[PDB]
Amino acid sequence: ARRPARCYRYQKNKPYPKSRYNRAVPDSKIRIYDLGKKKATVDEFPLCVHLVSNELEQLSSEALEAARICANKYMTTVSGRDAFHLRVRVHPFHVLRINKMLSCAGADRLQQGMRGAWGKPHGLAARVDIGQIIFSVRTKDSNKDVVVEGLRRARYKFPGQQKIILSKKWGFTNLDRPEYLKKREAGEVKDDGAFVKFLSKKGSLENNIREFPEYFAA
Amino acid sequence: GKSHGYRSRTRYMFQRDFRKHGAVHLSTYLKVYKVGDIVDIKANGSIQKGMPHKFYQGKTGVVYNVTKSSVGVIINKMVGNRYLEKRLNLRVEHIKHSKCRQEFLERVKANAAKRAEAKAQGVAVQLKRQPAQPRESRIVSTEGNVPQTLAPVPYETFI
Amino acid sequence: SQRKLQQDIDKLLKKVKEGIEDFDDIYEKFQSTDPSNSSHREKLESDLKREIKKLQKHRDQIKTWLSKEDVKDKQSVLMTNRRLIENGMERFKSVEKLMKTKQFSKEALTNP
Amino acid sequence: AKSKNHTAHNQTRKAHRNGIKKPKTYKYPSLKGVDPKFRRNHKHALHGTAKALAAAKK
Amino acid sequence: VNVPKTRKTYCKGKTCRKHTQHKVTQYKAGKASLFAQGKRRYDRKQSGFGGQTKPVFHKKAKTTKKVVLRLECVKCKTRAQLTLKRCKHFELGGEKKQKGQAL
RNA sequence: AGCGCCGUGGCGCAGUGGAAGCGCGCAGGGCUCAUAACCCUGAUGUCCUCGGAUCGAAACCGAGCGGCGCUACCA
RNA sequence: GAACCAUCUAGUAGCUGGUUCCUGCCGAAGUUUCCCUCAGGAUAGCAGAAGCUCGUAUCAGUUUUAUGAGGUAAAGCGAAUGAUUAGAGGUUCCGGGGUCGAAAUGACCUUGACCUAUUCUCAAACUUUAAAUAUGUAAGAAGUCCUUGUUACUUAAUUGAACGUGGACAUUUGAAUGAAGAGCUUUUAGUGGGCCAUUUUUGGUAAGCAGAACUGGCGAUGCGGGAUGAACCGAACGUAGA
RNA sequence: UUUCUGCCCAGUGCUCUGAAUGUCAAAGUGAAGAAAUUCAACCAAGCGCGGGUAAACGGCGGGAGUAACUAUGACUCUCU
RNA sequence: GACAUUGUCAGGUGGGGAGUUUGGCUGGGGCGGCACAUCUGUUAAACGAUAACGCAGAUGUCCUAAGGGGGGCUCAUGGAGAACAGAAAUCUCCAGUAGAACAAAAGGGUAAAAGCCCCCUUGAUUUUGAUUUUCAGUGUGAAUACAAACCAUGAAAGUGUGGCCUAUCGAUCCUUUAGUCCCUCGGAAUUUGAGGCUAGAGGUGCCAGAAAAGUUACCACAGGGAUAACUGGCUUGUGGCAGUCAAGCGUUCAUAGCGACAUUGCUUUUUGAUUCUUCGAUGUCGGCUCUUCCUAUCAUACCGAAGCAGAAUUCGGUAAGC
RNA sequence: GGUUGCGGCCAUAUCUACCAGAAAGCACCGUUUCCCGUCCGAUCAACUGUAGUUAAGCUGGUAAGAGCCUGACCGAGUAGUGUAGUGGGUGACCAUACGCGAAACUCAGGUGCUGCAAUCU
Ligand SMILES: [Mg+2]
Ligand SMILES: [Mg+2]
Ligand SMILES: [Mg+2]
Ligand SMILES: [Mg+2]
Ligand SMILES: [Mg+2]
Ligand SMILES: [Mg+2]
Ligand SMILES: [Mg+2]
Ligand SMILES: [Mg+2]
Ligand SMILES: [Mg+2]
Ligand SMILES: [Mg+2]
Ligand SMILES: [Mg+2]
Ligand SMILES: [Mg+2]
Ligand SMILES: [Mg+2]
Ligand SMILES: [Mg+2]
Ligand SMILES: [Mg+2]
Ligand SMILES: [Mg+2]
Ligand SMILES: [Mg+2]
Ligand SMILES: [Mg+2]
Ligand SMILES: [Mg+2]
Ligand SMILES: [Mg+2]
Ligand SMILES: [Mg+2]
Ligand SMILES: [Mg+2]
Ligand SMILES: [Mg+2]
Ligand SMILES: [Mg+2]
Ligand SMILES: [Mg+2]
Ligand SMILES: [Mg+2]
Ligand SMILES: [Mg+2]
Ligand SMILES: [Mg+2]
Ligand SMILES: [Mg+2]
Ligand SMILES: [Mg+2]
Ligand SMILES: [Mg+2]
Ligand SMILES: [Mg+2]
Ligand SMILES: [Mg+2]
Ligand SMILES: [Mg+2]
Ligand SMILES: [Mg+2]
Ligand SMILES: [Mg+2]
Ligand SMILES: [Mg+2]
Ligand SMILES: [Mg+2]
Ligand SMILES: [Mg+2]
Ligand SMILES: [Mg+2]
Ligand SMILES: [Mg+2]
Ligand SMILES: [Mg+2]
Ligand SMILES: [Mg+2]
Ligand SMILES: [Mg+2]
Ligand SMILES: [Mg+2]
Ligand SMILES: [Mg+2]
Ligand SMILES: [Mg+2]
Ligand SMILES: [Mg+2]
Ligand SMILES: [Mg+2]
Ligand SMILES: [Mg+2]
Ligand SMILES: [Zn+2]
Repeated sequence: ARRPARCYRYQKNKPYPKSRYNRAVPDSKIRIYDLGKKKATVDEFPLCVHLVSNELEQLSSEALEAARICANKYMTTVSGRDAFHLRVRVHPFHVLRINKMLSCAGADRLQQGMRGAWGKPHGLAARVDIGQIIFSVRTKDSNKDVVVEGLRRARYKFPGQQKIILSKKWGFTNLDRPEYLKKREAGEVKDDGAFVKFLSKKGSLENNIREFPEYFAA
Repeated sequence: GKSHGYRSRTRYMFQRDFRKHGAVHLSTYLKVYKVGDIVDIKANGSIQKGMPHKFYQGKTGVVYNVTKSSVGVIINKMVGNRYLEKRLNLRVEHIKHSKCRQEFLERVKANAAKRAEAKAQGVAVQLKRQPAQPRESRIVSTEGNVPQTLAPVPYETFI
Repeated sequence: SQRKLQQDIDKLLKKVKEGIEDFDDIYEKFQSTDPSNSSHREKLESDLKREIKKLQKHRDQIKTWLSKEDVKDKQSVLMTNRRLIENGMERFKSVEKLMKTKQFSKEALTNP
Repeated sequence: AKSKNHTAHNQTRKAHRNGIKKPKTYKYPSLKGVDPKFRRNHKHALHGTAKALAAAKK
Repeated sequence: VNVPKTRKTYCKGKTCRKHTQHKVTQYKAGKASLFAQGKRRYDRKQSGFGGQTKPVFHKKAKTTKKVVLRLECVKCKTRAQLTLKRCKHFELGGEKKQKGQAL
């Protein structure tokens, strides 16, 4: 009953989010955005692999959910349930409209045509750009050959062209591998639930020494 | 239906600003306007009386009338195929002096000083402004400035 | 057509007026029943109940008329007819509560 | 039988054919819209100036 | 709305020419007289065969009328008129609003 | 698809800003050998859901859910 | 579904059709407002004609310098509003569970919220910030400076305001470039169905679809090219030669 | 031909009654006025009020529950 | 028998008859709606302007204070406390850039206030002018800044010509009111009456403003392809067909045969959408008849695969010859 | 240079936590007959400058402080954008030419200046 994705592939309209002017949308089909060992620490999974778009288009929420399930199922079966942390770095906020016309015989007798053609919400999509990351998965270096295959399998569920890029960053951080290594050999890193907080030269020295005491123990 | 009120589409135009809300400072009331001054129009949302219409925001005009708390300004409005003169009575909170006019007056008195000085010597003042002329010759040396060779860089992801 | 509308306005107004009229005689005969005739008392109650239900229906139509229908002239007489229907309604309510209350029920025994 | 509602096509060409004349300005503009208390005094001031110059160069 | 029965306002009565007290009433149109020239012309035109010869208004659209106050200067009995905006309910009797009272 | 109505006790229904009732059912007692009928009483509600206005409503104004009825014509 | 004949009668028509010689010059509009207005008119606009006052200027679909104004594109959310992912650390004299419990302003653990510091993604009707392009004004003689005259305005006041007298400052007279004459008036035709292309852009799945913005075009226009074509590319046309 | 033509006069019409605080034109009557004129009262028919009439026009219900299997509902309740 | 009748006025009845009318916009018309007079935000592309039956909403009111002036105070909320008293009664302290309130829609604006409380008031007044918006630089509505008065408030400077600002409304003719008690009734006077001048009200919402019900399947005229109902053309949502991927089914085994969640296409034999051609007519459903063309092959020819032992069957290829 | 009165620009001036403050000045402070105002001489009013105190206000300083402000050849000539092509690409879009050109980010620095009058070891 749903239209094909080629009717809403391209960013033709302005962003149309759910707000106090919509008030009646269908909820998104994709609900889980982080999966795998999402509670893993930062230095557990150094390697980060991105499935990144090469088109300026719209990815449907159904396609996102399907690609998520595909990559999750494949990597959990042939690499273990807790060997990766996958994160979907897009969120479907664009609301797709449909002007539903009657499909019966003699529908023109009661259709009114293009008069009052403003559509009704029937879908949800995420507007992506050139070089916008869709999926990001962090693992150890022993999992690269299979997370590449998982993202390659998930790529079939998306329209357009996507590239699989091995990032030079340590996991889901913004630091390179040796920069993070020389930062973590000293005590200026301090782990969080899944991410890590860093020491800055700014701020109160009392709290800076209360945290990160190993860096100050010089 | 359609809506074209006196303050249509004035939402951001008549907003005050970030962090200078409240009352207006006293220099706006202490400034003195004379007939023939050149003033810019910028409406103040805090003062609802004597506001200009949205067309005249950022317009520059000439004072023709001075009242108790307001100023008469003459604007040239483009209507159809010609300009019309429009007389506006605006409170002085929406009005500031044009800086270009006074900077021209300083240029006038500077040119007067130059002419009055060099009339005693006859040295051909050349009081007109001139555009940015093309730069003339020069000899640049390499002592401590040996040229450093550059090359285009290869492609890299940088993510 | 506004003509057909105001036609049915006038039709309902004359129906409301004669309904008020055959409510009021039942009311005064209820007050003059000679209450020994309890059967006639209950008959008069159930008889004015039908009239006030008819007037209640007319009042709902007047409600819809004043809400949506663009009566355009006769807000005054529609409102006065509505006020008469509701005052007859609380008259019937006083009557019906007066007969529905029981002589040794708790509501009677707390406060006369 | 719908039709075109509104356009501004060709209007700037029509205006710039023989168009955008700036209004002619003059020495001594019109004193209407000026404060009447200013005009009522300026009349007497001008009259006294004319009488003084006439008595000077009589 | 509520308007007081008296009001101190200007009176151009050629002796006051100032703010005096005024007794405020409401203006009624008064009986349209016969022997007005328009009424005579209308009767002459309506007489005979031809039926109704002038338009008669039907498409009523207003619900209200502008109220007009007739002010009576208590000194010189000069009468003035002033109109207000359209109101559905109108009142001269002064039942002043009070603030800190219960419902 | 549009328009209009309706949604209240177990069932059928009333219900207007100071705010929940009618009838039949249901429970207790009485009368009767006993059961109905009859007599004396008592209890009974997310007022379709959600949000807002109001000092406050089931009522006023919005979102849907559910069920009805009217229109859907000219070839 | 109101006969025929003659007359009123050349009935009226915002509607259809037609509208008769040549050459020369200029040359449009499908837009504004109003109308029982939407197949039409009036009005302004575009155009012609007649010219009139003067003689290089009280100009310019342009730039520069100086000075304003704006809230779009972009950007942002460990900045407000709103939406939204994931954990971490905490707080319960104060959410719901169980456990040790007689309970306790008691204890342990589970789950929800509230706070703190982080983290992922967003906004036509969100925003601190904020362009490019467009846009207003000024760049002097109707100017500047000095002196002192008028007033019934104004000031405590010959204090100011406005307009002045007299005197001085002239060709670099106050940036560039160009001006093909500049300015002004009267009268009147036709038009008031538009359409296409680049770019911006709304509705729509889309449309040789509908509707807007700027500019250029076709209409009204032939010529060379795109085989062919109203719009595209090139270039616009007196008759001929190279 | 035969056999029958049920219920409804609330509505719309049609028709019967007129003692009347109903409405009620012209003419006429009274009062005021200097008069034109104004205001009263009276005020026929008709409307209005009150009856009849459907072989006049016409119209002639809705929701629940219920019988030793189920179904249905003779039966009951309620709105009308 | 002075009643009928007849004549003239007056009231009633009177589609039997007469005359006329029976809006506009509009992705054809009708039904629906008002995009018809207006207001806020956005569309709107950073001056201004800017369309659609675009989006989200609102107006035909309300207020003697909810107007004007002055004075005093600070709001929403949160925390900590105090008998009955608890989640919410009243009181006290601290924090609190406004997270409150300002009649209403939304958007601006406002903190010794524009909010809340208190005091006094009528400037929501008079006389006409000028200016801004819509714009033809017309009107109407609304608004702005002065002048000449008379006032209010405040110690005073000052502020005040309705609502903190952006909407909240109405010509001619006629009627009526107020003012001047002024002009005229034309042979001359007085008094009624009437007509004038200046300023308002009574209303036209289709809101620059006719007084207005239907039907035509008996129909007519002028026109229209500016405008529908066939085909054709663009498009392909819908219909139909074909793929790619592979979670699973197939005992076991993703792919013999299938194949979910997704995603890419093709077609014009569906139905839509649109209105380009045709309304000075292209004869319009189906059937009969007859020819040709396409292949996306039902059979037949030759082959490949199978969860093809044979038989039967299924998938697929070259193939439109028949 | 400090302080007071009146200010201009209105955070480089604010906020949070501490520390210090000669002199004078401000301030807290003492009283209720009078004018005046409150439930309450708490605020407001009046009187005294006497009884006292820098405790607070106020001023200044400190803090790898928050915030704010300035600058950078820090990001970045990046994003975006005017103009041009019979440029590329099925398209989406993207390069190139002549031009303009951000914001966040990062780093560094700073944390009121000043006017008129009066007064002070
Ligand atoms: Mg069709
Ligand atoms: Mg601004
Ligand atoms: Mg105002
Ligand atoms: Mg047109
Ligand atoms: Mg339109
Ligand atoms: Mg006569
Ligand atoms: Mg007659
Ligand atoms: Mg019992
Ligand atoms: Mg019994
Ligand atoms: Mg003829
Ligand atoms: Mg009209
Ligand atoms: Mg034509
Ligand atoms: Mg500029
Ligand atoms: Mg904008
Ligand atoms: Mg953006
Ligand atoms: Mg930014
Ligand atoms: Mg945010
Ligand atoms: Mg013309
Ligand atoms: Mg014309
Ligand atoms: Mg043509
Ligand atoms: Mg050409
Ligand atoms: Mg070109
Ligand atoms: Mg040649
Ligand atoms: Mg019968
Ligand atoms: Mg009958
Ligand atoms: Mg009947
Ligand atoms: Mg009579
Ligand atoms: Mg009678
Ligand atoms: Mg007829
Ligand atoms: Mg029409
Ligand atoms: Mg704009
Ligand atoms: Mg107010
Ligand atoms: Mg105040
Ligand atoms: Mg106007
Ligand atoms: Mg004044
Ligand atoms: Mg008159
Ligand atoms: Mg009027
Ligand atoms: Mg109109
Ligand atoms: Mg007819
Ligand atoms: Mg027909
Ligand atoms: Mg028909
Ligand atoms: Mg056509
Ligand atoms: Mg298709
Ligand atoms: Mg399909
Ligand atoms: Mg067609
Ligand atoms: Mg045809
Ligand atoms: Mg033909
Ligand atoms: Mg033909
Ligand atoms: Mg043929
Ligand atoms: Mg084949
Ligand atoms: Zn008087």
